[PDB]
Amino acid sequence: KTRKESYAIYVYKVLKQVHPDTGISSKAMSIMNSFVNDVFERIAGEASRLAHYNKRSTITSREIQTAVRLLLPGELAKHAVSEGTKAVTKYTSAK
Amino acid sequence: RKTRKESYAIYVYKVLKQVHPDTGISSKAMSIMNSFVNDVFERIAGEASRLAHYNKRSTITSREIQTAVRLLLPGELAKHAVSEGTKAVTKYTSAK
Amino acid sequence: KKPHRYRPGTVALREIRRYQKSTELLIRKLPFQRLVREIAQDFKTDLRFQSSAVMALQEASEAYLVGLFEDTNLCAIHAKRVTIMPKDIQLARRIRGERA
Amino acid sequence: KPHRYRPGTVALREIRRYQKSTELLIRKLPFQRLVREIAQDFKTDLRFQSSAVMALQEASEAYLVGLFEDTNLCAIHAKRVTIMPKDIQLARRIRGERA
Amino acid sequence: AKAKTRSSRAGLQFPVGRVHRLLRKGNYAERVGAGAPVYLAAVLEYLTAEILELAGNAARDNKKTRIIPRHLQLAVRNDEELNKLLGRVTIAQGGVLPNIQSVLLPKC
Amino acid sequence: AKAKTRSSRAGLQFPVGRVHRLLRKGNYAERVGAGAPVYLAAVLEYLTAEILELAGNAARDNKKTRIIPRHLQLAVRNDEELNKLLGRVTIAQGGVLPNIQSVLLPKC
Amino acid sequence: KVLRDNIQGITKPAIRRLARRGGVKRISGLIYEETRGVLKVFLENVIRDAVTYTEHAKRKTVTAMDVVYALKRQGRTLYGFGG
Amino acid sequence: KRHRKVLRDNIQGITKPAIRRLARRGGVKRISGLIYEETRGVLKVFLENVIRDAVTYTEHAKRKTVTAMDVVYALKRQGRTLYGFGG
DNA sequence: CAGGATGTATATATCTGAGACGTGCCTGGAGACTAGGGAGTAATCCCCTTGGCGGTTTAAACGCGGGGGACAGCGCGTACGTGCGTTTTAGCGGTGCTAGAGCTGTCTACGACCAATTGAGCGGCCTGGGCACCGGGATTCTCCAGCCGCCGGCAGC
DNA sequence: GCTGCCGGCGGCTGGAGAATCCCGGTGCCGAGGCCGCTCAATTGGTCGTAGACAGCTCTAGCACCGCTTAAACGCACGTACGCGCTGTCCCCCGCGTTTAAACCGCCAAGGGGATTACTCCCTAGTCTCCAGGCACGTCTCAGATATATACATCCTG
Repeated sequence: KTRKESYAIYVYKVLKQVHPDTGISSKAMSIMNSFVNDVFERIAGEASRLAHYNKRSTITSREIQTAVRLLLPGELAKHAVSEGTKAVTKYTSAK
Repeated sequence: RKTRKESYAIYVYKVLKQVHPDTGISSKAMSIMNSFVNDVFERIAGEASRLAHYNKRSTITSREIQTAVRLLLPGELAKHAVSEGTKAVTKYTSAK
Repeated sequence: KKPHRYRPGTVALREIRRYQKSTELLIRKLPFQRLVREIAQDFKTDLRFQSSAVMALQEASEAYLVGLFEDTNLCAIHAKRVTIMPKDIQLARRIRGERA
Repeated sequence: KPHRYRPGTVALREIRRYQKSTELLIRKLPFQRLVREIAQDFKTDLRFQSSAVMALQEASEAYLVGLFEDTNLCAIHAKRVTIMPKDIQLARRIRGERA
Repeated sequence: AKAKTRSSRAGLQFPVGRVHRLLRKGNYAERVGAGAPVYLAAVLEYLTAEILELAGNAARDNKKTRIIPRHLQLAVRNDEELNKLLGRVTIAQGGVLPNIQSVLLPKC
Repeated sequence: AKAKTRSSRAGLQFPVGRVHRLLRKGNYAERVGAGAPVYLAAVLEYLTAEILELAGNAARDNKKTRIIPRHLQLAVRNDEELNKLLGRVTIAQGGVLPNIQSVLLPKC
Repeated sequence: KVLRDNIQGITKPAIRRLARRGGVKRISGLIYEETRGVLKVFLENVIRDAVTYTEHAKRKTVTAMDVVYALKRQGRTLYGFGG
Repeated sequence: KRHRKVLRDNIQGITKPAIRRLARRGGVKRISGLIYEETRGVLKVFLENVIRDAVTYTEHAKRKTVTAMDVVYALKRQGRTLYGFGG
């Protein structure tokens, strides 16, 4: 009992979407679980502080956008915003 | 003549007069003291809240603050601070 | 008689003594402000700078350079020399973890 | 008669050999004994999990390798080939750990 | 009826609902918007896909089929942009990048 | 009935109410206890008193009557333990501690 | 003599005074460009974050709190201008 | 005879060839003889710093066992976070 | 300055079998479907403080020129860290063994939340006068270059 | 032997250029009284985290020994170390002079900041059913082993 959450399935799917013929070991999956868990907090804390900085109360895509701009170094962030915008511009079009 | 602000000037000055009853303080030093107090408060509160969530609790109590103090101040400050905090809180609960 | 000229390496120690008690800035304000305004043009055009931020950045960059120079002097003295060279700066920035 | 390599030849081979492997270099039992000896002074009658033991071992491994890298850099700076304690306390003080 | 997952509508492979729950229960803010979990999930997907593709290529270069922490280390340490992001982290069972100073090498 | 401040009952010179309100509005957690503000105020008072005394000694040393940022820097950098506490903070108008390497000095 | 790039505005005696405050005795003839490059790099690495902070708030001025906040992000705090 | 088997002089258990192998992994050519104590000292102090936080975490947790979570936790506190142990 | 012999590396043949990959089950939390009311949003106006301008002036930067001592190079004594053989000693392992500490479930009760009143703590705005600023001038304080008495070799016998 | 003789040697003298102290006049700006308002202190009830007890039980420290492999000891020796001589040319350090920052004042106006009416987006509440975690269950093809050849040294002539 006492089910524990994890990101195993989605990491496996993402691996399959780029390399459909490559497997993964046990530790090599917990490593990516820990990396995702680290990045989640590293972005969310910055976004939360940035929202509090202007005496606001709600988290919107704009502060997350600024957090992405600050954290990811340079060219990588240059890509990310685009997909981020992509990832929302469909969703608002068809809820 | 509006938008009043807040700071720790009065309490710092009051503490100063209880240590050196013949000494003053300039404005820049007072602002530095204010900034240092704010920084230390933010650090300790953040550590205490982090620890409170780390054990999946939902309330911040004196124990969390005490452990956070023990985790930050190196050595002598830690024990002096915990001793004074304990005596102060005992004084508070004893005299409601 | 001959004019009084000091032995080499003494006035340098005099400035070392004098400057280490001073607190004021050692870089002219207008050139630094012009440099900051020029270098901020690339990120966004037609920006305004508050007075306090310029001096804040100034003294921050003063302290950073002072620390870097102190570390470089320590590294140079380690190599049984008395002069500092760019390679000492590069090695210091290697070890502290800034360049790489 | 018997074949003796030029001095410093085996060092180069060990350098390119160990730089490829990934296993630990310190035996587990002495490290566990040292950890247990140290832990007493803080709170006696404790109980240890293994995962903590190899976590500590890995962390110490990484720290020592990182320190040795800077030690080698300081040694090669001084137009030398060996390493001396002075390079070590130079590297530990430039970093600011012992400042 | 006919319930649909938010990830399917957003065209993503990540649990948008899980991220939304984490944001609420993380005490990050008093109130939470709508597109924030979608944006965060997309960013996470992009980063993990990049890392995993690089690791897969590194493993293929070694003539192996699976992925082991050695391949992860060899892929992470070879990208300076990724090196800046993961400068202050270390992975278990990763080894070190083979490098030898030129002075220590023989004369010829 | 007549009202009185919490600090008066706890014998403190720091405001319990303001710190408690900050604990409420600082997003840190959902609920806060009762002894936490008193404890935190006591720690802050201790630290402030120690800093003020250490600065006042140095201020009286150079025959002055009011404290200056230079005096604060001198007091902070001359106590190794407090130096460790404030290891990376830079103080404006603080200068630098006087120190000269032995080698750079003349032969005698 | 008016055409002068602002990077040249950091005069050599200023570098000498900074070095003397550092605690050095002798200086070679090539430090004056390495210092100029390091200064410029460190300047951009802070002004980028500061300017981004200005953009997010829709303002057009780089206030003191912004610059100290961005310095705190980099790991170099500042006392005196508030906080 | 139940517990409290206090040992002494286990720092000497870090043998010389182990340090030689570590240095060879680091990439050095020649090794002096005076580093064998400085390394043993820096490793010891590092262990004290980590174990202090590791122990006080459990002390706050009012338990009697030190898990891996606490070790990784204290390693993250001092900016030495480590992947691969379920963070 | 070109070959031979060597202990290393490289590749390639069999096993071989712990555990990545499905395969089901079932559950609890994520999606579908209801207001509301307060958080942000334009819209407005009213200062204010910042970019900009235009005379002095005066202390700092600059190019020159002179000079001496730190530095990179070269050479030699030398001693200690490396490659290798010979024990032997503690690690690795494999097998049980045991109670201790770790995990989860029930029940109760008390203390933090929230809402409604009331008064005083402090934030603003003058306001007088007192400690730091500044000047010259006397007062010491080290830094240096030459003079002098002494001293230890140095040509002769 | 012993006369000069000569150069250094350190020891001392005193001039010289810098840093320090105090006095005397002058401000600019911390320190305190004032008014009121806005939030913190007083009451009052609730209901649900958190503390206890009361269990179950997975697992970490003890022990036991057989193997064996790497750790400890010694041992020639050459090479990289440390010191010493050395030849400069490149930084140190005053001087004339050339120049731009610093002060000081007067303006315009665009943007920062306080006010206000409102609307529609996310939270508050229920019902529901299907994606994901647990327990297996394997046969994989992933590794693990053993084998066999090219290779780069250090010697030789």
